[PDB]
Amino acid sequence: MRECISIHVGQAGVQIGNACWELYCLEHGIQPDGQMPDSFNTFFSETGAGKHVPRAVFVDLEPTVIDEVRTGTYRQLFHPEQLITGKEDAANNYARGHYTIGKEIIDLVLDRIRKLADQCTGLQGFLVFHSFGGGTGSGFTSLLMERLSVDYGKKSKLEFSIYPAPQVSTAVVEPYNSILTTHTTLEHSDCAFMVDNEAIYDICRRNLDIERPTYTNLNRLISQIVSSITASLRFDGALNVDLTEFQTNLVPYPRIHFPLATYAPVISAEKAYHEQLSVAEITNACFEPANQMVKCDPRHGKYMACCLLYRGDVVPKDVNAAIATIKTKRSIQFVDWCPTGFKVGINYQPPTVVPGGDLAKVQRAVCMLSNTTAIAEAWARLDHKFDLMYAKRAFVHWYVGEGMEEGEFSEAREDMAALEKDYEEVGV
Amino acid sequence: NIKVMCRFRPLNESEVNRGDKYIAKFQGEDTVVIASKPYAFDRVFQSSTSQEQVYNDCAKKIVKDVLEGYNGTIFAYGQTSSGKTHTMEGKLHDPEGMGIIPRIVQDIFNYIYSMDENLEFHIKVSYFEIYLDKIRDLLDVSKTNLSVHEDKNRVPYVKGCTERFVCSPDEVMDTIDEGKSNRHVAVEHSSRSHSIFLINVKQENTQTEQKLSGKLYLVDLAGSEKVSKTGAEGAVLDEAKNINKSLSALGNVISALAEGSTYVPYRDSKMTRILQDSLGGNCRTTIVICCSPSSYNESETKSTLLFGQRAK
Amino acid sequence: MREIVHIQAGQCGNQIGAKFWEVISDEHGIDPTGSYHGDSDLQLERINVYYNEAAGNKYVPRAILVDLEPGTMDSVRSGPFGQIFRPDNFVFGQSGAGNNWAKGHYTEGAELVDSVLDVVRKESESCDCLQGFQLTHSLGGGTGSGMGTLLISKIREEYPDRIMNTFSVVPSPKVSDTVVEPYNATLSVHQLVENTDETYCIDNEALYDICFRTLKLTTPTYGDLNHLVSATMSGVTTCLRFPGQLNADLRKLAVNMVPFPRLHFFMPGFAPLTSRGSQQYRALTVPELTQQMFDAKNMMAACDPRHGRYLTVAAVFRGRMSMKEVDEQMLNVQNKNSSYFVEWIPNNVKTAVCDIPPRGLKMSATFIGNSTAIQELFKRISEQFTAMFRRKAFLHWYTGEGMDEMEFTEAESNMNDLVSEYQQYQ
Ligand SMILES: CC(=O)O[C@H]1C(=O)[C@@]2(C)[C@H]([C@H](OC(=O)c3ccccc3)[C@]3(O)C[C@H](OC(=O)[C@H](O)[C@@H](NC(=O)c4ccccc4)c4ccccc4)C(C)=C1C3(C)C)[C@]1(OC(C)=O)CO[C@@H]1C[C@@H]2O
Ligand SMILES: Nc1nc2c(ncn2[C@@H]2O[C@H](COP(=O)(O)OP(=O)(O)OP(=O)(O)O)[C@@H](O)[C@H]2O)c(=O)[nH]1
Ligand SMILES: Nc1nc2c(ncn2[C@@H]2O[C@H](COP(=O)(O)OP(=O)(O)O)[C@@H](O)[C@H]2O)c(=O)[nH]1
Ligand SMILES: Nc1ncnc2c1ncn2[C@@H]1O[C@H](COP(=O)(O)OP(=O)(O)O)[C@@H](O)[C@H]1O
Ligand SMILES: [Mg+2]
Repeated sequence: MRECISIHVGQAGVQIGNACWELYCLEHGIQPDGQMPDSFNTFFSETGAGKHVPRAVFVDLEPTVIDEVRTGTYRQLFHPEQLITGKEDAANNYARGHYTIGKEIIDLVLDRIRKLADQCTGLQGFLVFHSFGGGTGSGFTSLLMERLSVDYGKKSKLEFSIYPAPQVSTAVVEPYNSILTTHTTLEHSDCAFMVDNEAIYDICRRNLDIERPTYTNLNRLISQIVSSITASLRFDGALNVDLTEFQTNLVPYPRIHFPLATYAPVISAEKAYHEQLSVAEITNACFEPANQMVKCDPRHGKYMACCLLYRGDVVPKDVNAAIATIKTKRSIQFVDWCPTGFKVGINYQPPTVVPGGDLAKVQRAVCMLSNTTAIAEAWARLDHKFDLMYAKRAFVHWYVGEGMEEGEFSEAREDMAALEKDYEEVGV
Repeated sequence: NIKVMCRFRPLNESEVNRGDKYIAKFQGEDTVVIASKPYAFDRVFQSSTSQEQVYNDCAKKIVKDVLEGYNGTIFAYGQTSSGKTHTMEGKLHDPEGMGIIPRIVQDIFNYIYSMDENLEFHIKVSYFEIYLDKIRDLLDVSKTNLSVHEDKNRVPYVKGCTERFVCSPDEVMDTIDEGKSNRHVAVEHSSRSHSIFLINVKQENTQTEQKLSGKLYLVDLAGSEKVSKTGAEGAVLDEAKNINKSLSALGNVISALAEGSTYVPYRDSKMTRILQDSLGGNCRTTIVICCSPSSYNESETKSTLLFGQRAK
Repeated sequence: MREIVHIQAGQCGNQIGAKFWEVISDEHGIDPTGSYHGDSDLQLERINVYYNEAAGNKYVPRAILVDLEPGTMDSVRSGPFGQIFRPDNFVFGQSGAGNNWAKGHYTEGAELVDSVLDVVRKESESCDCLQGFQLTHSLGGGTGSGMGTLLISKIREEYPDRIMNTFSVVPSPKVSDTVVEPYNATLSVHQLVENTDETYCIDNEALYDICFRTLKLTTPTYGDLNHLVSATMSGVTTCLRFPGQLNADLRKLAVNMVPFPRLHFFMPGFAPLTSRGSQQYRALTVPELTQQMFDAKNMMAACDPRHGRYLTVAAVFRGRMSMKEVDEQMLNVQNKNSSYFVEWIPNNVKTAVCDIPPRGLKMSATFIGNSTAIQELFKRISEQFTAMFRRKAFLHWYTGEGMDEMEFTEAESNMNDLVSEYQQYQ
């Protein structure tokens, strides 16, 4: 069988998981109490009396959001030992989430992960949701990833992270945490997907015609992306592609594994009509520079490999026609050493509409995952922010006050510079 | 001005059989490169350098300035089994392998033996350590929570610290031994606390009726420890946190002094507060960092080199 | 689960704390008798932060009141909310401080600090996981300044890894009631700059000006000032007891707001603030709150933010609101006023949003600022201290309790060094 394990660490990860599990329960027809009135074994497991239990682990060092989960509308779904909670939060400190407070619940979460893995026959990989910038999402994720790499090793690990925006920001010590966690994520992960809140805000403003978006809409969009990725494992259709095929068609070199995602068509109910929304139109809209979920225009770079994941009513002839039209264009530039850089996947299961949502019931949707050389601009901006704040050594005494030396910052900066250099040199 | 000196030690017999290899590469006499990354300093010593060269090139001018009524300060930072004790104390009587402190007392005493008869000298010695940000007295175990104040000339000092006179190098060595016999040492001989040693020399001309006071400071900096790679619990974790914070504060103070900033954060930690008189202005200070070139100790060597480079 | 121990020292501290406890009890829905008469589960969900359980559904505050005179104690005990405190938590002497820092800190406070520390220790051992300590006092008085400083030193010795935040009322230039205020203020700052994690500076002149201009009050009294201070105190720590989209702890605020260890002096704020008969003509949205918060006539410290630049600004929103609006407002505030913010720190503003507004409001926001304009306050205090110290005026009272001039000299040097630190980044 084909199963995956989901880990949500930090507040952002927990809320993304709330949205994702609501979406999964809606898709597979499972009520919040776990009773449904074989396409579900991927994310759930039976108990012998009709109850279905998710394969998820919720971890946070602060008891606030998890307590909201335990008393919410999905209180009867999760196993009470999966929701794990500490005493005091990381307070936006990498060291506190790494060691000082980390070595109090790490054994518990490792035991829970072992218990979930011992009950699954054909494990496919892990799905980690966290946010860069926070103490927990940058420090506790590193420790857990290191332990999993030591223990399991050969199993794939996919990450879905929130990257700091160019201008919009929330904390003041975000660059430090982001630099440390992106130093950690190059050694242990396998395919890291990054998004930022500003691009999704702009997408909601222009496409969805909503002027005051909140976190719920962003979480719903990310959940739709993840569901589109996992639909191939869950359902059936022509040209199905699983995780290992994704990685062997998307990652040319070992360290070039940082794609950026895009979804289409994100349309409202008022614009659901009055529009054709054929295969060609949806495919073309995905290459626009204003629909990317990362603040970086693809025009200032070259693509390497892109995988198209159609779902709904799609015929391969239309896909080939759209691919030819995309290839004949000039503003979209591929590298010379990749004569064929398209991976096509189709599924028969149309997207599902959540009640009280901003999306419309469409007959077909696409999800393109491509890794271009235009992803280094965000890293350059964040590194410039980091060095500007680190020249004066501000907010440093908080980090060294938890047993963390001063060499880690320089080492992580060197690693990020090396990664940017690798991307630039492979682009040419 | 601030001077940084780096010393390297040879591969001993107890570790040569394991097949370790050198990592350090030398260019000229002021650059040492590890993994194709330069680290420029004021002077880099090699394995063959004896103790006499180190003393003549690192501490002689500071000793000379003290005897004329100025102030000096010598630090010492390194990891365990990196050469710290060999370059600081060593064998206490060998005329070739003795450390820096025996040569310091020898030079400071050979001048008192040769300066006329109309000058009167006194020697004062103090020995206090910093542990968990609380000053203790190594020469009097009764005192445990001493404090720091300022006199009229806003020149800081330590209140209540034991101060005894000496008359010969034997007395200085004996009080050094007695003080060291009470310092905090973990389970091979790793120090868990910073140590400060003061040698006060004051002179009064009987004829000219002019008074000159001079202070020499010897500081043994404890080693920074990366907690994530060890597994510290309880008291060890607190000691590591305090050591790291104090070293970071000292580095910040030295960097601010070197860069010529208008404001120098002298009041961020106890150690920089005490040495406020003998750090800036017309004061000469030198820092000696001891490193190990074996591949088994690359990470700690890099950390020590980075701490040295932070000063600049 | 992240409990807070509350200590009130002196008359001003006691009255501010009484108003604060009335406000908190109203927010959580607790009758003066100590019972629960609320209407929501979120009120009782996190009640252990400020209250202790008792037999038969009763809640007692974790508050300790200390004074050297029995007047404020039985003035508080006769108030509307005097039946709520534990009678064993009252600790007092008989001989007053007499507006003498030396007396309260050396002679009569040393004969009472043991009992206060005993009750503090007893209160702090019933907590599952401590978070920090709260102190309310006034720097210009005798018992408040000295007693609070001594308690702070003792607690920082006993508990060295806990948050310590104090809400200290600062002497004002054009409003004064004591002739020896600068001495007390300097001797208190000399210790607050060392033994505190984050202190909030408040003065009566700014509160009077707010009441006169913004609220259009005719005859303000001390009740309104205490009420404003209590409102900002309650708004500081709203994320420790209510859910929200973004949660910020006290240690989170300390990490984000304090670049270097000494610079931990803040000027609080609040919004919205309007007058009766003028609320129907104003729309309440995020832009209005943002505009009001960053106004020079809304801070509770008698300093002009225009004569300086901010280092870090923390804005805690309460209510239902969009995150994009908050982010865009906090970005365009810095973009429009780039000359009022430090250039080498990107994103000077931190946003925390909670979804439980205060009763009777749709939206509320608290403002915490760390600006270099706070230097002029210490400048005035040091100038007055120098004026009164050359002639040794009113000095034999302090030296008559066991002090020395060296304490005054060291305190002045420390305050001057703090002023030099704040000016450097301008
Ligand atoms: C019809 C209506 O909306 O009336 C408002 C009101 O008119 C105004 C003017 C209120 C009013 O406040 C004052 O006039 C005031 C008096 C003394 C000190 C400070 C303020 C109000 O009294 C105060 C009251 O505040 C609350 O209810 C909050 O929960 C507040 N509560 C208390 O301070 C409190 C008072 C008495 C007993 C127990 C609690 C609070 C604020 C922060 C944290 C916790 C609680 C409100 C909204 C109003 C009135 C009633 C007129 C204002 O104050 C507050 C704190 O909201 C003054 O400027 C604001 C803007 C409000 O719109
Ligand atoms: N999409 C989304 N992003 C969020 C959400 N909450 C916070 N973020 C982002 O996450 C970053 C802040 O990190 P958090 O996840 O809140 O912090 P944390 O991981 O809980 O760590 P601590 O609270 O410090 O222990 C900022 O960039 C926020 O914009 C959310 O609910 N949804
Ligand atoms: N807000 C407020 N301030 C007060 C109150 N009582 C005194 N003050 C101020 O506190 C300072 C005097 O100190 P005080 O507390 O009375 O002296 P103490 O009793 O010895 O601590 C002056 O600046 C007063 O304006 C009060 O009830 N409320
Ligand atoms: N520069 C050097 N040249 C030769 N031998 C050295 C040198 N530095 C140290 N050693 C050798 O190292 C041994 C122990 O080093 P030590 O000073 O005890 O380090 P630590 O005190 O940190 O344990 C000594 O026996 C000494 O012979
Ligand atoms: Mg959190």
